[PDB]
Amino acid sequence: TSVYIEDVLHEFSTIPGVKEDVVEIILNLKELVVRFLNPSLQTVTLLLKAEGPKEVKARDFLPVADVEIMNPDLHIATLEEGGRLNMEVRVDRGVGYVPAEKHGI
Amino acid sequence: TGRGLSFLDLIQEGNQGLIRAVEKFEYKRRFKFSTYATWWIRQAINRAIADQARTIRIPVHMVETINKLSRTARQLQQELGREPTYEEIAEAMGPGWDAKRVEETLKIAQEPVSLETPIGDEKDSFYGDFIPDEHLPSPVDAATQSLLSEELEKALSKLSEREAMVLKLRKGLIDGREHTLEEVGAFFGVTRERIRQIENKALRKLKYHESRTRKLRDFLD
Amino acid sequence: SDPVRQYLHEIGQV
Amino acid sequence: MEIKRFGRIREVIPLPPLTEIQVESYRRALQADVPPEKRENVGIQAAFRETFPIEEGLVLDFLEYRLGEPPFPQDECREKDLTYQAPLYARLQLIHKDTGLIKEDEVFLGHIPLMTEDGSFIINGADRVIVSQIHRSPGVYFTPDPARPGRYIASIIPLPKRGPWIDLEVEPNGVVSMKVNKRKFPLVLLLRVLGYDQETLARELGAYGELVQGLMDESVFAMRPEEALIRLFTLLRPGDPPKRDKAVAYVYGLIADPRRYDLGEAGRYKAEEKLGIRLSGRTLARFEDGEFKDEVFLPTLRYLFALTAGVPGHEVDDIDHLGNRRIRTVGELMTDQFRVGLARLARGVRERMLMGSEDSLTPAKLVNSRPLEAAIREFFSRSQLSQFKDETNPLSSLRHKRRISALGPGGLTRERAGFDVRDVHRTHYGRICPVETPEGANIGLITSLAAYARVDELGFIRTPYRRVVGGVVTDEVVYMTATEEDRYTIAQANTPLEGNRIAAERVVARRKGEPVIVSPEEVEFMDVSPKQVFSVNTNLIPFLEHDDANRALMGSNMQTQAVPLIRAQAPVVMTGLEERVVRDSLAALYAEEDGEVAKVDGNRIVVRYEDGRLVEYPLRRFYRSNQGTALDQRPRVVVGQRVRKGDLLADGPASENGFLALGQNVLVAIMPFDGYNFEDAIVISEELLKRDFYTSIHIERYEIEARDTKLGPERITRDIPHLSEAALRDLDEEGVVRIGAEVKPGDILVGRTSFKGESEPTPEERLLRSIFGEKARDVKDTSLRVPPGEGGIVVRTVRLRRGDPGVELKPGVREVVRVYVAQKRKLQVGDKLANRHGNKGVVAKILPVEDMPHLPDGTPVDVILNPLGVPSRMNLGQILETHLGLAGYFLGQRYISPIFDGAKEPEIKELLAQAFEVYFGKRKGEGFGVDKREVEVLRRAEKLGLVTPGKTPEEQLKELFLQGKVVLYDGRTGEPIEGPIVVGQMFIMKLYHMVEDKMHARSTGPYSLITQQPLGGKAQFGGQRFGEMEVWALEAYGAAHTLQEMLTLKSDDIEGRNAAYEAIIKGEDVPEPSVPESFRVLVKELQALALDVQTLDEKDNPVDIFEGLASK
Amino acid sequence: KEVRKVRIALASPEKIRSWSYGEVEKPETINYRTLKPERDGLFDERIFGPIKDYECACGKYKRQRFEGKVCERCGVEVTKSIVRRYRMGHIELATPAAHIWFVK
Amino acid sequence: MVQVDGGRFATSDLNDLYRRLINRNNRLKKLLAQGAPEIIIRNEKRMLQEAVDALLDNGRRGAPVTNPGSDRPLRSLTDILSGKQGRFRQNLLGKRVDYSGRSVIVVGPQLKLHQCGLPKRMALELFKPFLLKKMEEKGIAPNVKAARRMLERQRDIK
DNA sequence: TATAATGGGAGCTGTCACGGATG
DNA sequence: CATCCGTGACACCAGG
Ligand SMILES: [Mg+2]
Ligand SMILES: [Mg+2]
Ligand SMILES: [Zn+2]
Repeated sequence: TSVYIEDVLHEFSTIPGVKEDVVEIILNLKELVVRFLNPSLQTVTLLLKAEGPKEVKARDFLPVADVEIMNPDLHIATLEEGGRLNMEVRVDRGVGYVPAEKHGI
Repeated sequence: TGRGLSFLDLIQEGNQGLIRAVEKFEYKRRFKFSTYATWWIRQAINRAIADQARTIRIPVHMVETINKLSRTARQLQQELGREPTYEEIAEAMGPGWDAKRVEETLKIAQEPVSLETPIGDEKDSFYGDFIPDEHLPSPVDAATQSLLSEELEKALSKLSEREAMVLKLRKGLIDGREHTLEEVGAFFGVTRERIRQIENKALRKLKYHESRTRKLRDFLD
Repeated sequence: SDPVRQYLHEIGQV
Repeated sequence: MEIKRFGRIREVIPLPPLTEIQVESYRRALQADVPPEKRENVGIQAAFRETFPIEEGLVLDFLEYRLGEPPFPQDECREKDLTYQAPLYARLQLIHKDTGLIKEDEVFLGHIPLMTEDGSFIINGADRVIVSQIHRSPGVYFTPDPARPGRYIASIIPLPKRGPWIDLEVEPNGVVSMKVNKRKFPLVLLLRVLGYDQETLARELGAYGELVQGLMDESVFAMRPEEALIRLFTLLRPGDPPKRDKAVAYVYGLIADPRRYDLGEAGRYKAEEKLGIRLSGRTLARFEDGEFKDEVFLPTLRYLFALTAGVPGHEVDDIDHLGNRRIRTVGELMTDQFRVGLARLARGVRERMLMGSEDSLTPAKLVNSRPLEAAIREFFSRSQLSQFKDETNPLSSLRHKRRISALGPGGLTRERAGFDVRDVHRTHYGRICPVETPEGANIGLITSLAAYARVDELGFIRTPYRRVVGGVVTDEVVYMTATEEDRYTIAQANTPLEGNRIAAERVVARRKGEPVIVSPEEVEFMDVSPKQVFSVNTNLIPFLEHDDANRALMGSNMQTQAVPLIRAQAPVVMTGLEERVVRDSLAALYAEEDGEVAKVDGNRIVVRYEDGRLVEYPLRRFYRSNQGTALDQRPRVVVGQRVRKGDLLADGPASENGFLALGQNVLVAIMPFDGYNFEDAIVISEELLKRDFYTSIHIERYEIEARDTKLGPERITRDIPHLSEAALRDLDEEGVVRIGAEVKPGDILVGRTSFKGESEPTPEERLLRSIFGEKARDVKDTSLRVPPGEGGIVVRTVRLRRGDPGVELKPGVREVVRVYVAQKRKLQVGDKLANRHGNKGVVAKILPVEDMPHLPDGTPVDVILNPLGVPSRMNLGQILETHLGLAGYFLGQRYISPIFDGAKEPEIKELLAQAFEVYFGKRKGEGFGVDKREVEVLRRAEKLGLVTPGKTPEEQLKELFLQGKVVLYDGRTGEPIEGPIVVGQMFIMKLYHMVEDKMHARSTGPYSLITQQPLGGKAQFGGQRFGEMEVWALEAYGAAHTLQEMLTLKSDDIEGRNAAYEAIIKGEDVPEPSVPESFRVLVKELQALALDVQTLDEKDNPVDIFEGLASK
Repeated sequence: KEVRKVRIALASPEKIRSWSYGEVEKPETINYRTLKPERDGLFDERIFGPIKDYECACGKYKRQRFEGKVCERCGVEVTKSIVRRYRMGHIELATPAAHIWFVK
Repeated sequence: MVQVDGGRFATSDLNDLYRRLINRNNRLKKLLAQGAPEIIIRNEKRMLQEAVDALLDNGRRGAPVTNPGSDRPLRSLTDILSGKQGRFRQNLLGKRVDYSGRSVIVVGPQLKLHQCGLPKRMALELFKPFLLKKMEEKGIAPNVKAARRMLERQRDIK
């Protein structure tokens, strides 16, 4: 439901060393399946930190207790030499389809 | 031609110069008439161009200065391969000319544009059609002024007749202008100190009523 | 028809 | 995925460079890469040679010119609102005839705009496109006289604004008349002035019956050339003193002056070819050895007499023939304006040359470049053909560059063009597209250049054909004009060949456009491809052979309006042209040489070529187009990838892996839906929004200026009066909104304060000040706020100031600020979709996925198109596109079906059979039989005669699938649609007409100066126009009071509108209106015409509508 | 009184001078420095009316109390500025000129 | 003679036609004050008559008067009244009006024959004074001015 | 203020009907 | 009592 990236002010940005623009990065993150094990859990803030030449996938998210990533092969970004990606994504519990213009989280 | 006046206007101004040359000629000098006439003819044509070719009339000395500025900029571009900046023109103009003076001279010589200037390829739009009228008040402005006067009367009725009338006379809501303490005091028959004291207490009661009801704050923007 | 033509004609008389 | 290609025609030649009509023409006009001594007498070089030398005394001759380098690059010009231009110097020399003194200098003549790589300009920061102009080719024509059948008019036409039209006619009295500048006079006079004696005319024209006697006038032969010359000068100049050196001058300037009169090189050629003569220059006569020598008049009169008599080999001319209509490309138009500016410069030169120093005159002191500069600046900024570039998508720009207008300077005035100019002439085959043209007033007047078509050096449009000798089709390709094409029997590009030989006893061909069945022995040429008949946009319409031309027109024109989507897809069914359109439009970024990709970034791609060099390609990222659509490039390679020459490196806007991607491949069902797709409306699925289909990025530019005032400076500040911290939250320290903020209507983008006027406080103001004890501030809030119904995310802020390096604004302006607001627009109710076959429709309803019709395996459809749109429109192509799109949905492949030579029904049905196997054997293996609802739908289909009675469920379902139809379940009930429904993949675009830009409303707002009526237009917060016909509606209804409201209280009754607003906000009923201000304006404007208009009462006593305010 | 008819007729020179509030003697529009209307020009406040409500040009009278007063220093009446839409001027010709409507 | 936002001036053609008239008239009065011969006074009177012609109906007789550096005829008093753009047809028999808007149409099959679907953001502005009054009737705002200020910004609307 | 100077210069290319002028 | 000629008029909204 929300994404922060360091040195990124808005969605219409690029990151040096990263092939994907922020629009494509958010489109990729839209496919992230996140299972909560605890019933009374509502929000999780996944932290991703990566650098160097690598194809950052969904596994690279730092693990949180009682949280599993169901599609760990999901591509996130294609970083090259010197490209750094530092993200904080937020996953919430919810029902139905809620566009960004209605929740603004 | 081309300098702002019709061919026939130029001809008539030259004819006026020719009349002057006739009345100023001296045949003893053995010069033919054309030599002395051409001077006054050129003079009259140039004076006419300077005096008439601008919708916003500019004095003849200022027209001379603006033409000098144009010619200086033209020579500077002919030597620079580009249009000069304000500073280069100020350089080439001599002492007393800075960049700000060049900018002010160019601004002061801007000719107006036609309100009937075409907009678009179809013949149904004028440049004037997009200029909003700023003078006449809007419906919102008039309604807000009316509600302001009504709320001011509502706030002045909470005073006594004398203090409300004192404020109305001191601010101009009665006869336009603002009266002095001596005039209001001689009109109510008290001392100017007394009229000032009752004006003060009227303002104080108005401040109290306004702090209580807040019925006049939104009009202050 | 053409006022310039007319004036240049009147001028050619004197 | 696999891309199966249909079609049997072999494309011998590829499409030429599609923007060559622009780039090549401007190159030829400039000759910038040609050393001066090698330049041809064409373009601006020819303009220079025409103007110079300048005589009278002194002489100023022209040596050469040169074009320097642009002072700023193209992007910097786009940002600083500059013009992409090159400096223009000309080396001139001054010569005194007597003194012999020769002074030489290189004079600077201003700048000339340069054409960018893709064939467009940059005029004051805005990309522009000079549109080619079609017009009547110069030359000598012979047309039938409309009044008199047996008589004919001979017309002599030079280039536009390069000489007068001349008419030759056989009058009812027998004499041959000539019309010049609207003056009919006997041609015999001019013939005598040319030196023609009765001997020569009698031996030249006597053979044609008694016509030559109409040319026999004794009072003309009685006088020698000089007397007849002065006679004609008197007949052409009433009043002007017929001096000898005046008559010679006028006649030379009218008939033999190459610097005043000029046929084109095309007019020269056509005169030579038509009259069977040879010309020396580009005029109708010459001044040789002191006397006038004829060039064209005698041959023209000879041909006219031969046409009137009936001599064989003389026919009238079809002036709509594309052999008599030619194109004026960018180079010719710009050159004409250059020539005009040069003539004005020469007038000024002579002016300064008559009264100067006569010795202290250099070329610099004689040349004022301004008249030239203006003449160019006027052409690129205020010409009918200097159009604001349409760069909605790359195809829009390419199409704009390939346009052909009959309008423009020297062109047709609209409302005056008949059917002939607008008709599809037979000679348009292969040259001008017969489909792509606007619907409306401009129909047939704006056209598009065909795909294979080329404009030759003379200006005529040429089309290619293969040579055919003895039934063998060579690979020699000949580009013909229409006049040349009319000589041959040309076969159709689909005639069957056994590899190089015509393999049909009877072949279809054209003879002067006429269709004819001939034998291979008669075939002289053959078409190159069907593609050569249509434009580029029309060529992108698959199954074009199945669409009526009226909807093909719409499908063609609407691709121009497709918005680049963030997830754009190439069509499942392509025509085989989607790649050249991306490549020629400079949309994508390709590899210059073979090599290895070193670095891949979101902003740049560095490649190491076989030469060892490290070339960096920057990527244009999120740039704003002329129409606000986002033009961004995205890298399609990765580090370490080997690439060859011409391989894709970055996809541009509306490009998917180098294919033209103007829309989305959606899954459509063709069925009614509860009236929500009534009358072309479309129903879409919310899933399209969930996966961001039809989502586009749009950027808007906002601009503000702080200037010096008579009342104090405007300053861009955060210190805006009477505003809270909530109002200044996202404003930085200098007052400009911060990059990244979310701005909504009402939010401030740039803070600005302006000093107020005198503002004499009314007594209410003074008393309010005293009650609240706060001084009235000296400045007021004039900040730039977000307009109603706009907003988004700030992505850029630009600030230029006076006193900053490299910056200089227009006089008075202290500073300029620009703010760029980007928004991500999802598809919403009211946005316009369309396919390539002319099926357009506005999205009327977005249902949730569970309400959408779905396939038996649970797959919901994406779009629901109404079948009633097909039959009346006759655009069955979209139907076929759907059927094939169905197969490719389950086979996982796209297709290439070229126009007129592509996928036929049996091959589509083969693919559909394979798809049905993929679609149904899967289910039969997963452990499920045929469903009960499927059985009921099969019963209904058996009733409909769609499936054979007796077969198994699988057999009948396969038969339906081969017909392109499937069983469909109503998502609201689970019951099936009673019949099988057409379902398949269709390519659908989101056009530029989005309701987000069009919804507008107004209670009250700004009014006009003179009329005191509401302004017009959304941008001005204006009111809708209640025109004459709306008034007629209200009158016909009898709504007297509603109409009076429209005429008084709502528009220009000042007292009335003020009182009405006050009454409404007070809960009171509106007052009776008073006189509208525009009637007072009418009365005063009539008084200004010396007309007394008097409002009277029933006693005929004057009534004062001005309330005494204008009576002394 | 209610408007019931609208008559239109030719206007005499005397009628036109009856309309006029002052002859426009100069071709000037506004001063190039002060941006205020020139004297005897096409925008003169002395002829056509005040630019600001109840305020003369020079500024000696600036309230509604003065109404109909003509300033002695500048010659501008104190009325509503709206009258600049209603008050005709005139130009006295040195030689009569034909109304082209009644000629062509 | 109005000052546009940019601080520059825009003006009507009637001013230039009147200036032509006044210049020629004054030059005629001066040429008569002095003893100008017949040819000159005749030329002046002809030019004065054609000036009046250009003012009243430009282009009606002879070449139409234009401004310097332009082929566009100046807009005279006859042009102001006549045509699709004249006073009658453009401003008197039909006007631009307040309390009006426009937008894209879309089928609503659920509507009853006497109904249409009007967007909220349109109806707010179209009915804005009514909305201010009703907002004051309820507790939504103290007065009309406060309600208008509350509707000014989109984020302030509840 | 003085040698003599003495008549311009573009124009650029509907379609019909109607009422008035001329011939 | 004809022909010739000068002068009218030539859809609406939208954006421009
Ligand atoms: Mg200096
Ligand atoms: Mg319009
Ligand atoms: Zn005064």
